[PDB]
Amino acid sequence: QQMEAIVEQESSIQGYDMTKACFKGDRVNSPKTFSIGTQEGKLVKGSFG
Amino acid sequence: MDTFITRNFQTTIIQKAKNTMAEFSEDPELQPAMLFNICVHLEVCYVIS
Amino acid sequence: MNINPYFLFIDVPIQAAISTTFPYTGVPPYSTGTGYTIDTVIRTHEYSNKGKQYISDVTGCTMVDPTNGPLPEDNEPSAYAQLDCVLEALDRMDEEHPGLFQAASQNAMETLMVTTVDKLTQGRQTFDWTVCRNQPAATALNTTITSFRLNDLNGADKGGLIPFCQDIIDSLDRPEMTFFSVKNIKKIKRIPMKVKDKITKVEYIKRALSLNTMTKDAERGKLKRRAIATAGIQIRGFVLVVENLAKNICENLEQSGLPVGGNEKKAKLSNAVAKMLSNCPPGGISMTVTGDNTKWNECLNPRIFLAMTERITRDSPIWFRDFCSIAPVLFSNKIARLGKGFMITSKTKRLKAQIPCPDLFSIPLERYNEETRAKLKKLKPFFNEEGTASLSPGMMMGMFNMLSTVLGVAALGIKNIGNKEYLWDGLQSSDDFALFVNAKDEETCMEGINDFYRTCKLLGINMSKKKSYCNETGMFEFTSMFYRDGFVSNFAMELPSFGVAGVNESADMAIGMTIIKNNMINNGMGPATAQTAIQLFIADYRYTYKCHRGDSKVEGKRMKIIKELWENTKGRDGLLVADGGPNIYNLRNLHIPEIVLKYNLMDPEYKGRLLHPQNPFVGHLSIEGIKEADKKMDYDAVSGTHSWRTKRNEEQCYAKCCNLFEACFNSASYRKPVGQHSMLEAMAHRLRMDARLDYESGRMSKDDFEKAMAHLGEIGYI
Amino acid sequence: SYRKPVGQHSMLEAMAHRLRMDARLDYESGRMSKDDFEKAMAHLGEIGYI
Amino acid sequence: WNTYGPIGDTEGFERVYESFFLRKMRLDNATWGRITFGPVERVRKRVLLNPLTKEMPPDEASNVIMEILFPKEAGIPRESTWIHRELIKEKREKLKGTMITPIVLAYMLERELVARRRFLPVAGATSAEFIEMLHCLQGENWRQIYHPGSRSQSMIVACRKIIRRSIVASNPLELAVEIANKTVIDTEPLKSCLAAIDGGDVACDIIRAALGLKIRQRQRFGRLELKRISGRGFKNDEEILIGNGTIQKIGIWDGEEEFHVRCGECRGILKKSKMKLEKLLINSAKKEDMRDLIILCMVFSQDTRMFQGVRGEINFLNRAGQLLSPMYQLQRYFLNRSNDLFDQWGYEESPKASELHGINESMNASDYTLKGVVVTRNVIDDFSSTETEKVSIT
Amino acid sequence: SGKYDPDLGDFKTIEELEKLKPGEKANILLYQGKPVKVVKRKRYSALSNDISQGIKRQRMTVESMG
Amino acid sequence: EEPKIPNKCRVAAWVQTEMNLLSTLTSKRALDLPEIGPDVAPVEHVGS
Amino acid sequence: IFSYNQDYSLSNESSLDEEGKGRVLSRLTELQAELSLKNLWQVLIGEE
Amino acid sequence: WRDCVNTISNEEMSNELQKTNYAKWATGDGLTYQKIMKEVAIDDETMCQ
Repeated sequence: QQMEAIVEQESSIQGYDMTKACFKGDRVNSPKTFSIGTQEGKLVKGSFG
Repeated sequence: MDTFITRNFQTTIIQKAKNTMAEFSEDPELQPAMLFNICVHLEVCYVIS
Repeated sequence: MNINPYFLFIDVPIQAAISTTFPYTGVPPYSTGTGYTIDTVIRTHEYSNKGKQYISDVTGCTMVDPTNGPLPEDNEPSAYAQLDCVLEALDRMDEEHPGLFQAASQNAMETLMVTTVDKLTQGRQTFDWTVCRNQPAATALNTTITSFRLNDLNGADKGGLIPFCQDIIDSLDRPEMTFFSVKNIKKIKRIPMKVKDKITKVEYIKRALSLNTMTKDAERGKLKRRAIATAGIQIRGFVLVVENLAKNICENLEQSGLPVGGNEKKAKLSNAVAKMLSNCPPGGISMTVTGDNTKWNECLNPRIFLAMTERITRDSPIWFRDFCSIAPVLFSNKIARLGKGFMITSKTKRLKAQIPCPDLFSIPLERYNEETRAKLKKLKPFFNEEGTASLSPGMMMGMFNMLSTVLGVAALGIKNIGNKEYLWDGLQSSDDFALFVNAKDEETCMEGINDFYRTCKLLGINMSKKKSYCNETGMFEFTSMFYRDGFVSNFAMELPSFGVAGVNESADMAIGMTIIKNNMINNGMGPATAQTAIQLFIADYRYTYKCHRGDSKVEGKRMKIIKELWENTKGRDGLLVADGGPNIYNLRNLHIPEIVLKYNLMDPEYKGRLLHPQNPFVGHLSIEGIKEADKKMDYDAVSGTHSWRTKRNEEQCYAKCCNLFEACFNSASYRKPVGQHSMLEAMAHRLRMDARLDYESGRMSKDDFEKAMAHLGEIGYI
Repeated sequence: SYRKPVGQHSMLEAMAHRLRMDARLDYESGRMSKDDFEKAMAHLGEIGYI
Repeated sequence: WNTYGPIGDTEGFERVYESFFLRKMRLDNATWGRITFGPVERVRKRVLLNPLTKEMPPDEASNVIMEILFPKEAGIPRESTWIHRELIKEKREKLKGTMITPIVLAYMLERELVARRRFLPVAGATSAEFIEMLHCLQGENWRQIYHPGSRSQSMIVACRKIIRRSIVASNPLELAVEIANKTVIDTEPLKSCLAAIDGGDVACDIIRAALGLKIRQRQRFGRLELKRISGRGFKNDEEILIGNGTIQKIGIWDGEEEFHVRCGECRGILKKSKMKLEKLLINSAKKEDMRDLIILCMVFSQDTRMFQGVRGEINFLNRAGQLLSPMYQLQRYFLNRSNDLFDQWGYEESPKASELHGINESMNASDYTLKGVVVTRNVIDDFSSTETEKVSIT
Repeated sequence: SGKYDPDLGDFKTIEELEKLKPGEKANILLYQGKPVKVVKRKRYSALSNDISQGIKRQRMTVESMG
Repeated sequence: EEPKIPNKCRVAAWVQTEMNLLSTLTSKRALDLPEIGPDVAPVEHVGS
Repeated sequence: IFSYNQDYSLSNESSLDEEGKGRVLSRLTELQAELSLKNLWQVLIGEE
Repeated sequence: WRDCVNTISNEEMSNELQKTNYAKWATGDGLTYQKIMKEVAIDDETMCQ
């Protein structure tokens, strides 16, 4: 559900469907990355999956 | 009761009954059974005539 | 690297990912309730201990009256409601609306004169005094009707609720009270029989006023347990009438969140916030108070509700005014039953024993735990000898939801105090209120908030300063629905609804798919989520009924027969998921029952067998639930072999009389019959006509006719 | 539909003339009192085309 | 049994479950289109979840069901079987030759006749055919194109004609009801589609009031549907000079008030004080509807500016040739000449904010809006508690 | 019209009811039982028409007297 | 019997390691779901 | 005089034909049945 | 066709349809494919000539 909402929000921005873009990315949009963890006080990103 | 009177009786008969009640200073709302009786009386009279 | 789920909120707003915060997937908390009930009584009396303490001379139980009591001098909860202020709020509401009170009272009276006694059979479990337990509403009403017949009480046979309430009020005066009680006689076996028991007037009054208690275990999002109270049948009629009146009044009030439910409530919420945003002055601030009231029923005196009922019916017949004022009177003198009692054990002897409540004080208090020691030392003054607590002040949760909401809306609608440069308005619904205060700056906004808090404290309402907060308009929460910048996320809490409905195969499937489609419509469940929900539901549905795909190598009793059917029939796309058929449901066709969906794909033999006009698995008496799935949810199914029913887990008198009447007049099962004559004569006439028609058609033999007519004459109808 | 003194007239000049005529008509028909009339001419005087 | 055993009759399902197979037919022959992933504006509306063969009130539905599938126990047919005689005979013939338990057929007929309505968020079409598939068509941030596999205009015209015929005479109510219950649309009196739809045009509401039916209690002023929110307005007579120079004695509402206002596809909130409009919030729906809403709310508010904006004359009548009250005369004058009070109303700076944006006199989404008017880029949902309160008919 | 009136003996079905010529008397059961006596109709009725004509006559009388 | 209150403990270390380990890909897959009907509308194609 | 139980008293039996009495009685019986279905029959109280 | 005849039989000088609903939905004017950026098509595998 939540991830669906996330993807839908992205789709609201630009018209086409991004489920391939958020997961793996495409030639026009970089893969979507969240903030997932940390190490030595340095937060680390993480893929959509 | 007034809902039944509205459903089962025409607006004309209801108006005649209300006028008759007003002539007698009797409130139709406070005596819905009497209003129904007067409406039935008018309806049966019209049906006879 | 150390993972951290909370970091998701760094890249996402909390409201967007609010669904993940709630742990609505684990085991909900579940439970003796006597401790909680005693604590609730203790708190209820503590909040109003400064009131006027007297002794009821009708029942002998201590009573505490907080109304018109000392004005609180501390933030602690206060039940000291001033009657004049309540009447002022009611008068302001009346002025702000065109004769709303009169219209609501008249409509309540009209629908009351049309209501039947059997409406009391609805609802939940109810306290039964003939056994002093909790029994289903229907059984409790039937037992009280039966008992009343012995003491020269009638009106239930007279139909309408007016005679039933009249003879209920009469029953409180009979010098005795006879009824039937269950006697578990030893014979070793314990056989239950009916024993004609009698009780005095005081005992009957106490029984009628007693409120049974139970633990609210089903709660999901609260660590500490609350006790829910069930009332007797002698209060159900009056409470129902007052609740209907309050619903009529509050429905028009735009400030009331009840009784509208679903997208209507979201519409009201968004409309209200938009209205307040529009009404703001230039450069002023409209602050929203997210409020979550606590002790919402331990501070509301039933006397205030009596005053509200009298003021609401200012212009109405005296008889109706007296009738609708009985419920506040019964609640103002209520008594609370006390669970099943504490349990004392010795570990040096491996011994344990539960102590019934009547014996609470038969033991030296030095043996209970210190906490229960203090609880009993504080409960002693109000403890009845029979084992009940005298609980006059306050209310138990769930009784006057509509009336309490109306009082809250009355508090909201004052809209000003002292002509100060601000205004306020909001939404209130049964212990959850969201307020909006418009002013020219934050300081005046909180001046208004404080004024509203003080005004609430003048009616027994005490907003929780710990569970509430304030912010700028455009971001708040109401009844677990979150609003932020126009986005109202329906907090995804309908997840625990994808299990099989447990009524039968076809009906369970229809209910599940309709639930999925309704969730898609309402909660914004995405298409991928709906497809995965279909997948999971089909998995659970196949597992629960032991019917997987016929091709699959799973073993089972019915699975062997499903395998047989898989190749015994050519058309393999028409079988049902209950017959190991392939799933066909998708988003586009969740609104179509599958039987009609697969009708083309079936085989003539298969559809003939499954859709037989007569099925031993389908019975007429099983049709009761074909309309509404127990909330009454409408579902669409199809008659077939999979429309069966599960085995079961003056009773026989009424049951078989009704069953026989239905079997005679098949139209009765659908619409209410009409007639001013005894059931026996109607059945006799119908059966005589049916016998004559059966013979004339050759369906009955002559000896059969003569036997039937002899029986009918013996009945005394020929 | 067409009340524009077109022909290279500066749009500000055309607006000034249009508002002057509108105020005149409003006062003549009575839509505005003498106070509003004088206030409008004051502002129109401040414009530069009056 | 599903594998072997007795083989039944397949005929009954062709017609008995007609509604379900019609649903399947509408799904199968439907044509799909593109998907628009952009945000979708949705309004909460009272919509009929499923199409109905012939919408009727619950009591008439039950009586019809009994008259269909319960030949016995049919004492004294009421004034409802003659209206639905065609439905009675059609369903009777269709269901004859079956062996299903009668209760199943009764419940299915109840579904097929009794209406089911709910509040739903909708955007676009609203017929039950589209509502059936609303779960797929709509979407918070996605929309799909769908085309599923009349009497209304006729009833509007008939009700208007009846109103015009009856008004000109004395005692209009009796004549109007006589014509209404003596009228017919190709198979049935007018109490077959009036009783079907909820509310409708003002003429239909007036006729329903003259007949026996329930009408939504929204206040109709011209085209505006008004729902009071708060405040009480004291209607007191007052002598006011009109912009034309004439002086009229009419009723004015002392005190502050607020109303939810609807007109066609335009919704809004209006807050007005005596002799002045204070605030108006609207959503962008349609230029024609927005202009109608603005002008009608202007006339209703009885703002002194509206009176001072009159320039022509007020002596109009109706098709029946009657002189109306000055309020409706002003309504007609302003609607005929929309650019009369708009020019002299006065302008107000644009609603500087995240979403609140203005609208000019030409109805274009242009800044420098009208004094008071505001257009919010949000959804205004109004008209709750449709109590259908008791209403009398003069 | 009338009550049970057992002179006809037992009740008769709709199919046997149709056999009776217009103006006859028959013994039937109304709703769930309720024996009654009925008379076959010789016409088709319209209560609305009757009420409307009665109102028309009433107002004609009122106007004529006025 | 006196009520038995839960112990007041401290932050462990196994919870974090399990949180990390259960959230990593493995060559082994167990979660399987039943099939659904063919998807003919574009919306259900996107959903698939 | 007509009653709700399908009986009547007429000063003259020729004043009304069979159809008129039958129709009035049918209307009265329908009213009675509808009232009973709405439970207004018992609540209803006559002209005395 | 009904809309066309209604427009023809009206009084306004213009010959413009006002009930665009059936006109739009009848000629398949809403079923046209939506053009997307070439990059997505290159990335996408289901887009074939």
